[PDB]
Order: sequence, then C-alpha cells, then structure tokens
Amino acid sequence: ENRPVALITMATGYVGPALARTMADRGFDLVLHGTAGDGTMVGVEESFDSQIADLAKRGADVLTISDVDLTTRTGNQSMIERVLERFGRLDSACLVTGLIVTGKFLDMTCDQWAKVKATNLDMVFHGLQAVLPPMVAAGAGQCVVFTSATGGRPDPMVSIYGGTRAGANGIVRAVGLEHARHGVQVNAIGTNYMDFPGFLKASRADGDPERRAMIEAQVPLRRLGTMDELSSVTAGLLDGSNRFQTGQFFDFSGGWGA
Amino acid sequence: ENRPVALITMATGYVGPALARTMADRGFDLVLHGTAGDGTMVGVEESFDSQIADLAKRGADVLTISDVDLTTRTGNQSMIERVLERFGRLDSACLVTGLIVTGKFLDMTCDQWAKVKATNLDMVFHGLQAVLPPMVAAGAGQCVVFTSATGGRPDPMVSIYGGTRAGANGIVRAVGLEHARHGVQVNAIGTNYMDFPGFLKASRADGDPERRAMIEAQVPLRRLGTMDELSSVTAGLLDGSNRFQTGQFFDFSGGWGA
Amino acid sequence: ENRPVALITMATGYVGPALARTMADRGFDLVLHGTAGDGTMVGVEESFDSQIADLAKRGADVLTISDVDLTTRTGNQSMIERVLERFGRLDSACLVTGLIVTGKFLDMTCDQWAKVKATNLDMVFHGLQAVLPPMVAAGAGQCVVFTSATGGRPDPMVSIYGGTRAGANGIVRAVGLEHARHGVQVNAIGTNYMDFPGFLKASRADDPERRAMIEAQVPLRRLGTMDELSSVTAGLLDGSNRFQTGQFFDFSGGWGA
Amino acid sequence: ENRPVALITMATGYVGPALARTMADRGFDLVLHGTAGDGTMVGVEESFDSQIADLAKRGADVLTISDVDLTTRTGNQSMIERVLERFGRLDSACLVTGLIVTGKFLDMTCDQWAKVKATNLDMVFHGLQAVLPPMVAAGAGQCVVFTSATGGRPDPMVSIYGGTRAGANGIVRAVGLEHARHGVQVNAIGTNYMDFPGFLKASRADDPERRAMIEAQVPLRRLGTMDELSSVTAGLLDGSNRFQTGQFFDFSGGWGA
Ligand SMILES: *C1=CC(=O)N(CCN2C(=O)C=CC2=O)C1=O
Ligand SMILES: *C1=CC(=O)N(CCN2C(=O)C=CC2=O)C1=O
Repeated sequence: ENRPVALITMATGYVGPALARTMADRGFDLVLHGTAGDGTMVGVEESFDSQIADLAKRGADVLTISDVDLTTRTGNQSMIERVLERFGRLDSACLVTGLIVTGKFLDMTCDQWAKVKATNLDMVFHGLQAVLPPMVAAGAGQCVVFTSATGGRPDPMVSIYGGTRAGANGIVRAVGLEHARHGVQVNAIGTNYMDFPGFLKASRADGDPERRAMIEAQVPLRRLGTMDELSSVTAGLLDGSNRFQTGQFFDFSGGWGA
Repeated sequence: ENRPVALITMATGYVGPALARTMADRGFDLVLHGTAGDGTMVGVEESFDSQIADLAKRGADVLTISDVDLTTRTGNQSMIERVLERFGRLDSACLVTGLIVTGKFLDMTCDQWAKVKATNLDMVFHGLQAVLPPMVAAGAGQCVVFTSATGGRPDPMVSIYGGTRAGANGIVRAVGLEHARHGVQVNAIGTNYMDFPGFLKASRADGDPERRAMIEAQVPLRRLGTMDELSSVTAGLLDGSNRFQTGQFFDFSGGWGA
Repeated sequence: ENRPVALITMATGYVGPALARTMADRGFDLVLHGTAGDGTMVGVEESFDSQIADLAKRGADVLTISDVDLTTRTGNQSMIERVLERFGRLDSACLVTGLIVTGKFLDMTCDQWAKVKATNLDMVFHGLQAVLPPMVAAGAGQCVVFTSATGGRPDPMVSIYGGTRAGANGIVRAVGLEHARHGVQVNAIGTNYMDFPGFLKASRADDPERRAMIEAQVPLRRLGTMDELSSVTAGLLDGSNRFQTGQFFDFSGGWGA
Repeated sequence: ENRPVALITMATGYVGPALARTMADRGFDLVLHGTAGDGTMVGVEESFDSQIADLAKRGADVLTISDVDLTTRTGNQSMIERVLERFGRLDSACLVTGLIVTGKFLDMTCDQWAKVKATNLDMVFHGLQAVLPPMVAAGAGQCVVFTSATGGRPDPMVSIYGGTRAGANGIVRAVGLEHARHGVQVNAIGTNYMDFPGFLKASRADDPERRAMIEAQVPLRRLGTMDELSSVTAGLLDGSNRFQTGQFFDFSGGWGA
C-alpha cells in the first residue's frame, strides 16, 4: 500500500519500543535505530529481533540501523539515506538525544563538557539537518526531538546537562518555526521520572522499594510515568492527527516541570 | 456498564461537538452543557438534538444542561450536582471559558473590565471549585480548562483579555499542582486561529478568502486549526491514556504562541 | 528647577519610604499615597510626618494622599488629578498593589476571591488607566507596578493570589508594549522574602529560629532589604534606563528564577 | 583603603567602555580584557590607551589583558590568575560572550555550528569556571554574563545562534542558583537593537531609512545606548542589589518581552 514511515532512534530502549508498537497500529512503517545484540547487552531493553516479530504482526515493515554515530553529520546523513532507500519517504521522525551527566558545576571536567555538547546539541543539530530536507520536499513532515524536562528548569547539580537541554529546546523552537511554512512540525518533549530500566538503575530505585517511594514523592503526581503514556503523547505528535503545533516544548514529568 | 463520565461545557460550539464524538468513542458517557435551541440560535453551531443522536450511536448516554450561569458559584455547583445525580461520577471535565474583547487599553470601559474578569477568571475559579471535589474523593480525575493562546503572549490591543487569560493559566498551574497528590490532573489549553464559525466571523473571514489568506499568513503553519485536531489533543488529556501531566499550559495556535 | 515628579502608593510602608528617599536624591518631586496616622496605626511602619522632614532635607516637595480607595476608578482618577494639580506633571509612577491571601484552593471563600481580584487586578487596571494618559501626552513616562514573585510561579496554597499576580504581570506586559511607541515604560516587579514588618509578622519570624528557616528557603540564604529593592525600583523610574518595557522582574533572592 | 575589583571582558567594545567608567565612579578597581591596538584595528571602538587615562581620572587602577583565548579553559584560567596577582581579589565580573551568526538552519555549515558553540557556550562554561572559585572562597561575588536577547525567543534565521544563547541562559540559571549558597550572584543580560558600531554596521544602518526601519521593529521605537546598558549592568555588579541570582534580563526595548 502507501504506508507512511516513522524513524525512531535509540529504539532498543526508552520510549522507542512502545512508540514503535503504537506507530505501527497507526499504520506506519518503521525505521528503528538502536543498539544491536540481545537483552544481555548494555542499553538494550528490548532487542531488535524481539521487536521485528511483534511489529510484523501489526503489519509493519521494519528496517534496523545500528552502525551510525548520531553525534556526527555523517552518521545522521547516512541514516536518512538508508531510510529513503528502503522506503522512499520520511513522514515522521522521533530523535531521542542526550546522555545524563550530573555533579557540581566546578567539578565538571572538559570531557564532561565535550560529551554533553555532543549528546545534547550535536545530536539535535545533525539530527534535524538530516530529517528536514526529505520533509520540506514532500511538503509534509512531523518531528519530535526528545530532550529533557531539565530543559525547562536547569537546576543545581545539573548545570551543563540542563543548560544544553535548554539550548536544544531553543533550537527546536527556532527550527520548528523556520520550517512551519513548508508544512512540517518539529517539537520537543522533555521527560523525567520515567518508569524504565534506565531511570530505575540511575536513581538506585531498582530493588529498593523505599528509595522508589522517595523518588515518587518528588513527582507532583506521586508516581513514575509509563512508556505507554509517553508513547501515546509522542505518537499524537507524529501520526498526522495534530498538525497545529510546532516549535514547542512539552514537559512530561508528572508536573515536576510545570 | 461502568463507563466513565466526561463533562464538556459550551458543547454547542467550539471544540464541544467534536470532543463529544471522540470522547464517546473512548467509551465515555457525556454531560454536555451549552445553549438550547436549533442551529439558527446565536452561539449554536451544532444543536443539542443533533448530538444525542450521534452520541447514542457510539454508545454514550448524554445529559443536557442549559439553565446555569457558569460565571457564578451556583451555576457551576448546580452543574456538578446534576452530573453526580444522573451518572454518580465525574472522571473528566473540559471547562470552556472566556469571552473575547479587544481594543486599546485606555479605551476599555468598566463594563468590559467586569465582563472579562467574569468570563476569563470567575468561570475558571467556580468551575474548578465545582469539578474537583468529586475527583479528589475518587482519587483520580482529568481536567482541561480552555483559556486562550493569548495567555502566553498578552499583546497590545488584547491587554485585559490576554492578561486575565494569563491569570487563568496561572490559577490552573497552582490548582493542577495542588491536587496532583490526589491523582487529579488539571491542565490548560489555549488556542487561536481555529477553523470554526466563531473565529471565522470575528476575523471577518467567513466570506472574503483573501482576508482568510491574510489570516493564515499570520500562522507559522499557514493554516487554521480544525476542531477534529483540537478534540484529539484535548481527548488525550481527558481519556486516561496520559496521567503524567498536570498544571501545564499547552499552546494550540499553529506555532503562533511558541 | 522643573523637577520630574514620582508617585509612590502605599508609601507609608513596604518599599515606599526607602524609594522616596532615593527618588528624592535623584532630584524628583514626590506624591506619597499611604495610610494616615502615626506609628501605632496598623499598616504604618514609617509615619507620614517623618518622611516630609527627611524628604525636605534632600530637597523635595511631597504631596500626601490618604483619602482614596485605589481599587476603584474614582480613587485612581482622583489621585492623578491631584498630582497634575500640585506639580502639573507625572513622569514616574510606582503602583504598589495587592494583598496576600493563602490557603487550600477548595477552602477559598467567595469573599477571598472578590478581594484578591480587587487588590491584585482592579488596582492595576485602574492604577494604569489613571497614570498613563498624562505620560502619553508628555511623550515620556516610566511606571513600575508591584505585583508578586508568586506571579512567576503560582504554587499550591497560593492559587488565587499567585494566579491573579500572574494576570497582573500579563496585563503589565501588554500595557507596557502597547504604549511603548509613546515613549513610556510600564514594567512589573514582584518580590518575596523581604525584610520588613509586613512579611516578618506574617511568617512568625519576628523567633530567630523561624527566621533562619525562612532564609533557608531563599537561594541566597537571606532576606532582601528595602534599600536594595528601592535601588532596583528607582533604576526603572529615574530615566537612566529607557530600553525596558512590558517586562516582569523577579526579586526574591533567586526563589522565582 | 580596599578598592573592590571588577573584571570586564571585550572592554574595547560593547558595554565594556561605558561600564568601566561607571564602575570606576562606584569605587572599583578594573581589569579590562579586549583586543589590543588602536581605533583602526577591527573590533576596537574605544582603544585601550584612551581608556586608562579616563579611569585613572576617576580614581581606578586598571590592568589590561589581550593575550588570552576566552573560548578555552586556559585563557580564562590565566585571565583570573592575573587578576588575583595584580589586585589579589575578584568581586565582580562582566563576561561578554558570543559571536553573531544568522541564516537558514539547513544552510549552516559544520564550522558555523562549531564556532557558535565556542562563542556562545564554551566562553560561558570556561568563564564561570574561572571567576567563580575566587568569589566562593571570599563568600561574596557578583557576575553578569552577556548572552543575547535572542536567547528568550530563538527565532527563524537565528536558529543555532539563538538556540545556544538559550542554553547559555540555562547554564547561568543553574549556576546562579547553585552558588547563591556561597553569597555569589550569577545573572544574564541579553540585549538587541543597540547603538554601537557593531550592530549599526551589521544591519546596514550606518542609511537613515534602514535605521528608521530598524527602530520600527523596536516597541520603544529607539536604539539602546551603552550608557543605559552600563547602568543596568553596574547595578548588578556594584553590591547594591544582592537579591537576584540565576536570572535572565531582556534589554531590547521590549523586543524580547
Ligand atoms: C579542555 C576543556 C574542553 O572542553 N576541551 C576540549 C575537548 N578536549 C578534551 O576534553 C581533551 C582534549 C580536547 O580537545 C579542552 O581541551
Ligand atoms: C459567590 C462567590 C462570589 O465571588 N460572589 C460574588 C461576590 N459576593 C460575595 O462574596 C458576597 C456577596 C457578593 O456579592 C458570590 O456571590
């Protein structure tokens, strides 16, 4: 048929898997970027193989990509070329970016500063510069850049991480408005306090019911957000249902960033 | 059998009709407040009688209410009283509020100041004071207060209207955070440049396609928003699929308020 | 000497007294609205009579106004009429507005709602509609409206107070932009954690242990002084800065950053 | 006597010259970083030499620095090393950062992206990492980082410039809150539509019709002067205001309101 194509990076963890499932139910074809290997590999919460079988049952064709560095121009340009080759179209793109670094500002090394710029900014710059040309040509496109809820409140101990996330949102706003007249939407979603293996291990909430209660007590809604909730909101900005929002940052942290 | 209940005010125009259809598709019973009469009556784009026919097809019981002053405590208290009588529960509420007024700040009469304070603030204060107790008791609830996109950018010629909309969003942020510990979400949507007869006639664009073209020229996405899109976004905050957002204001103006 | 004139409401308390002194030192004539009486009167931290003696020493004429209700159109229209009489000009206006109310949102009575709308909004609407025509005509004016730092972050327990302070800031933004082409600036300043009898008595700090707990909530770990707030406020009213209009400035030690 | 010390980078242009004068008048010793040479050298609107004469008249000792790369850790660490050598103390710092780049987002080369990351961010990260340790040990300090008014509204055609300026403000907010604890304040001032040879030449206004069209985009319908900017900047560095940290102040005549 004429199914549309969604691209989801880091799709072996975080929101990617759940987003891929519902995006398939919306009738999409999927190009998943992620980490190769099985569940025993680090950063692999749902293996590529495990998804392909389930997404096929939803009727989805899936192309997997795992040999690109998304902090560089080449890695992102090569990713989009391999999408347009397999499917000939790019309608939706969900670019998951960033890598967490915390600590005192005066304790930040030059390597931490170089890494946070590469993951929070270079990923967005080269990511958008690669997904926008195919959409501007087709006259229609939808893009969600996944930054961080700290972008709306860069706090102590999160200076260079929150600050660059604030810069990524600012870029998304400018880019979202610059290409609005071509009929493409670029929006940012910043989350925090999400219930997935990454956040659970980072906050030491894994296995400790008390520490998890303490982490939840920091959320106004007194809970951790679920991937199915995030995927639903994310898919709503990438499935063609909403076409009147661009250049905006949506906080998804249970009220923490209100 | 155990179908949640959604309250939608002003449901004879604006997002009400379209929201009622999709909310019924999410499996919700409805209580529609609005203006009684037929299509010829002022402020009735979709009459009551036409909707209960459609909403019953989708499987929704409907209660109609049209004899209340939503700018007063009594009107809103009576609305919720009659909701808890017919269905015995209030899971979601969509409180459309406000009435447009523009002009130079120094030209604003004391009547305009009194009316903008009643439609932009009194409706929100009394509306939220009414719908919140049933949800706090239930330990779960989703509320969307419709203010205006001008609340994010109170501009010249819209001083008192936009300013009080900024206050309504401010109330929504505080209320949304204050009751998040009870499982209740309260969020604000503020639109502009919508495709419905209310804005179409106010912008003098119901006919003149050149005036409509110069109107869409002010929207970054170069078009007017449809009610089917707004109902989709609004339903996402009222159907139980997203329970990790509260106290937040969402712009829906094609990037105008980004 | 054709000295510009500054109007300062609520001037018997809060920033009013300290702002008048510096404003005088910058060569201004003063119109002080405030509560009449002595120090034993409620709401009077620095009595009227005390300020005229000092304000005169700094070389300043002061007109005292105390018989207006600033929540009404007549109260503010009368105040400005009496300014344009004694001095015939209005260059700077500092409109202290608002009145605190806190508590659970669902506990808020209809009277608390009507009062916070009168003090946080009506004072701003009528206060601005009164001071602006005289400046728009002169082609130059500078106005600072005092809202609250809660306007920037309306939090639980301060729903209707902080929410209406947000609306006041919103009004101040549109008004400051709308009349910028006439060369008049309208900006808002919202403070919190100030060191003066008003805040000091409401937080039960007037108990060094409680006061230390108060300041622990401030990022700069201290309370702000009126001399500091007068300086920042006078900077937006002395003509030195004329490139800022329609903006809100948090002044809470970083609490509202 | 113990004259306090203020550091001002890029002091051969922008606010630097005018800020130097008023901060000298406020009883501050100075350390100016800038580009050495005469008025013929690019980027020198007020030559070094012409300044040292004036600040000396206002009673200020001034140490000059022109051999550091402020986008690197070494240049900043050396600049502050030489400040604590000549004067033994750092009380105030005005870190002017950034370099303008505009154009379509999809036309931006990897060199522009690299250059704007270095001028809008690396200058801030290394600037604050250098000036902050001396003030934390002193228990008091005042910093003002100069970003851009585009940080508050990163618009089309200013994608990666305004976006990185927004990240610079985000860092300033976190840093200003993280060290308020130690009695130091870090705040941001982002300007636009200023009357100095830099902006005048970029917008081709140095044509009265283009200048008038430029002032038409400003709500206050005028261009800001360095004497105005220095007043606001000095107020955040002279120890008068000590109740604001981690905040971003727009200074564009209301353009970023
Ligand atoms: C020092 C701080 C910094 O960010 N850089 C640039 C990146 N980098 C390293 O961290 C090591 C070598 C290098 O180029 C500095 O050099
Ligand atoms: C109930 C809530 C409200 O605001 N009002 C109007 C104001 N009012 C009082 O609070 C008491 C008398 C009155 O008019 C309500 O009646």
